[PDB]
Amino acid sequence: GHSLPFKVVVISAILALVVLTIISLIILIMLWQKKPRYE
Amino acid sequence: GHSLPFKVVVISAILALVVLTIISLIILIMLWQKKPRYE
Repeated sequence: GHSLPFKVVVISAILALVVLTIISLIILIMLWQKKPRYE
Repeated sequence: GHSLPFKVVVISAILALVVLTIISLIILIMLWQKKPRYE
């Protein structure tokens, strides 16, 4: 666009979005076996 | 990047890296104190 190509920007954004779900997944199951959940 | 502006990509990426660390910090302190804190 002005300096760096959108190529690196996109790949970086998408990936960062994926890891957020991964790191969150660990917490979900972790707490799932600690404090019971109410349905 | 053939539709939406490149701006949203950059902001989303940088923001994703910031929150990623925060997600990890919550687990660290959570396990550091084990039991929740009240009052």
